[PDB]
Amino acid sequence: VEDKRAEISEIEGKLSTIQAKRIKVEKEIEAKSNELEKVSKELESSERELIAAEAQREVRGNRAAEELKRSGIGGIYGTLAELIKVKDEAYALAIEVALGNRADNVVVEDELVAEKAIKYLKEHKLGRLTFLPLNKIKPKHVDSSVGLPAVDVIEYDQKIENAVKFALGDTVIVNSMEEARPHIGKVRMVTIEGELYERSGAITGGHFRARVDTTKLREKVESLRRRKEALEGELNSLKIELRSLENASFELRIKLSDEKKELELA
Amino acid sequence: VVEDKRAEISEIEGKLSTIQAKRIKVEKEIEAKSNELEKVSKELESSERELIAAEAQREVRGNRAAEELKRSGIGGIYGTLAELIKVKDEAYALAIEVALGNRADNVVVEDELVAEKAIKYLKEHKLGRLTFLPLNKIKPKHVDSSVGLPAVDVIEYDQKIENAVKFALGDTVIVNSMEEARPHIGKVRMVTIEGELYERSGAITGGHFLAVDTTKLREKVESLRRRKEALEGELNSLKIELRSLENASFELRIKLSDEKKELELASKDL
Repeated sequence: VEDKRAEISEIEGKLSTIQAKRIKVEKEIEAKSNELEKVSKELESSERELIAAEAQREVRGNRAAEELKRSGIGGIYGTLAELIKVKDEAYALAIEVALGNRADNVVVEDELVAEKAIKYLKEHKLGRLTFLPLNKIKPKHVDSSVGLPAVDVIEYDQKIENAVKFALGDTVIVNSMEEARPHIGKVRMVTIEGELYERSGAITGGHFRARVDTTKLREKVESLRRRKEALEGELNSLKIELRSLENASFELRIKLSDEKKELELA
Repeated sequence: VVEDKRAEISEIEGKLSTIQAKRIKVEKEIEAKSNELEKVSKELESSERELIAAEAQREVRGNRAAEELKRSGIGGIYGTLAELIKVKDEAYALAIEVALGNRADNVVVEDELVAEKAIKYLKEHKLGRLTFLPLNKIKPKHVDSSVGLPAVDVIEYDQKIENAVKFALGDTVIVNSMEEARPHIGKVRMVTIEGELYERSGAITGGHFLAVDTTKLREKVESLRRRKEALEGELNSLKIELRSLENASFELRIKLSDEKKELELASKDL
């Protein structure tokens, strides 16, 4: 008996350490699983954005030129969306409208440059795409002075002159639809809020949701996926060791009782 | 007596076995939920990522903004050209598809008044940008020289919107191959059956080559998002029971130890 005491002392001392090593874990677990919920939440968030902006560059044919600049041809200067820079903040929207689908056309030197640019497309299943042969592009010029010409508020290389005078040549920038009425139908004009009134009577309008900008997201998405995968791994091995502790505790607990009875006997 | 407490011990151990039996059942059942849940999660993501891309390509083209314009109540909207135009003879469609492109996502309306009320609605809800065709002010296009097969000859459409249709392909002619339009490149709007386009502005466009599955796809996702709730919920409830049973067996094991002890006090005595 006087020796049976130093037997139950160690045991409990070990079970105490267990309940100790247990809490020490639940803290981590509670901390990990928590930080994960946050990272996964910001992951699905930026996960959407990536797929979105990318899904667009397909329909818009943007990812096509990116993978088209990976080939050798003399004559290719890329799309207008890249070769034109608007001034400061003000007309961004306006000019984006005056171009819209035209800001995806790829400029080339001669018709032969385009004919072979297409082959790369049909020989790789990439999709349709528009090209502008500098030696054939018929530029457009402004006659009547109504609003500040959309061409006078941009900065483009002087070699791709005709290509821009074609996409924005007869395009003007006006303030409100009221300043346009006097000429709607005569001159091609777009308002600052995005309201294009084509000389053909066609009207374009609407406000989207705009929030390289893509490459950055890929970097951020990869980062999160890494953080995620790591956490899941850790957070999982802990939940394992946790039970490892719990099973031992249940097992340790049974042993103590089987002895507590023994002492009573003695 | 000693045999009385002994026959009472077997009564508990008999139950303890049952708990451990059902516990096994739970374990198995739970393992079956995880595997399936893990499978649903897969299809969900694999299929949900498509909506993020589909619903994104509906904004680019404007297909979404259009549909939203149907549940507006702004009488005057008639729809998309692509919806109002159809090709009578097949294998001649690829040409027209190319002859349209962006122009195909155009919405036909009565007048510029519907145009405004449509644009204002689009802005008020940031649905997107869209180009309208006011049949009231649209200016049709024609073809003087017959250097090929007119685009309008292989098309069917309600004579009531003839203007908008002649607006997109009014000056467009369908030819056979590249070397068939050369004599008139940048002179007339060419569109080879192969799938090419030679605008009068010298601009050349060509390449490779329904958006109606987004509705059926949004459903399949709404389904998986609903099926995951089921599986994910059923698991936490079963896992909860599994824990309850484990608490029970424990409760018995200590009791069984005490029962075991009394017989050793009844075996050392008797």
